[PDB]
Amino acid sequence: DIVMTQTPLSLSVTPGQPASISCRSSQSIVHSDGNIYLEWYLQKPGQSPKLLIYKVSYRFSGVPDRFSGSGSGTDFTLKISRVEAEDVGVYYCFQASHVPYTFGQGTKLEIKRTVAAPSVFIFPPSDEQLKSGTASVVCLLNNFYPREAKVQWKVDNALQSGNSQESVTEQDSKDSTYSLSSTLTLSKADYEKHKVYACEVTHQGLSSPVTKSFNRGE
Amino acid sequence: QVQLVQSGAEVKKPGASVKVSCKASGYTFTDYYMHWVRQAPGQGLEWMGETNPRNGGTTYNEKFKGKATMTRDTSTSTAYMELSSLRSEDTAVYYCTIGTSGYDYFDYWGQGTLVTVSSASTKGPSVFPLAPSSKSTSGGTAALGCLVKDYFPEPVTVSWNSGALTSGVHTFPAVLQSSGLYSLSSVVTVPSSSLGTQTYICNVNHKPSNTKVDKKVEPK
Repeated sequence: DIVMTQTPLSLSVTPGQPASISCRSSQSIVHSDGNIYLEWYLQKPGQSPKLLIYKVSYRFSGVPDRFSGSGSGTDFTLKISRVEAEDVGVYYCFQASHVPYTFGQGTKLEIKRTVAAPSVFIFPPSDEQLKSGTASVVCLLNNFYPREAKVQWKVDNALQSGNSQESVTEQDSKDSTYSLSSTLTLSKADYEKHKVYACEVTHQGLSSPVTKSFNRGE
Repeated sequence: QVQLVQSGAEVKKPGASVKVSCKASGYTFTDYYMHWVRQAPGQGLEWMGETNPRNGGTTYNEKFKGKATMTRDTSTSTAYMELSSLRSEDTAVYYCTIGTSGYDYFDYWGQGTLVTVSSASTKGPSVFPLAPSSKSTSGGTAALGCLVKDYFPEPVTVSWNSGALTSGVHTFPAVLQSSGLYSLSSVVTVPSSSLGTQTYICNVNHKPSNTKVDKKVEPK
């Protein structure tokens, strides 16, 4: 089969700056009709891929003028003249010149932006969950940059370990930020034994850690 | 408007079979070949094969012969992809896609169907509100959400107000608990001034367990 090798595997670009992604084929990709069916797709998390470029250099309808493609023989290049926030995602090259059709491994494009401190919110367990014998406390870190952020859970000021899970979003297509959700899960009995539930956040945008807390019952 | 609407997420035990559908509209179904693409962790995007909608003729990627069976029903404009002798490695998102130019540069894609192959028990989630309060406000804005707890396998989808509320929504990637159950949260930032006049409902779907919940999130 024809192997499509993409370079680089990932890149981080400030908006307004150029980006260049290379796609190398293991064999030539000239179809019987003389055309090279080399495509470039963009895929965002949880979405289907979207066509950007077809037949090496043709810009698909609705695709910004900022995107262009070139190439011959075994080396193909996608160029973004000036990167924008909406360009975030994974870029794939694809050949449809010879069966079986094959894709590149993908190139992740990340966007650089200014430091943004998170907005921190805390949610006590719902009455509905408490009725089921469990208590989940949620700490939300909204729209921050860079992605690196540290959450620490404290119960009556005692640092917790092994009772929480967190996940970070993909980078936002509009503002280039990230958000993070952390859940502290206790049994209802353990939850009722303590008063103060706190989420302590460390981030580059903060000069000292931010503590968001509540008193159980209040 | 060309549309490719795929069937919902499925969960199957090893050794079983699954038949994913792709309903086409907005174009003459017999005009274009229907292609199937797999997106599996590690393996990336792979073209599985194509179906000629007129005669049901098929060309498979050799890697998928004996695994995939592609068919079509012209009377309902529906293409099908059947996976046999399911194994863990078959866990992937399956896409149907077409090239409306009549050439194989794919311009329209289905939303994808996640097929999970597991012997673990299917579990529907509990949906709990994350009520807006003085602990979830920030300079005139209020954050609120839904906690979608303890489900298996993926995926859970969340919309707000039947898709009418999209601005300021963050639906987080699911976390895998030690128990082997997933959990996820979906949040939205809204004006704190209108908490008394606007209604916020999270629409949670977990197709493998037939879970379909519309949870109204009440202010505290």
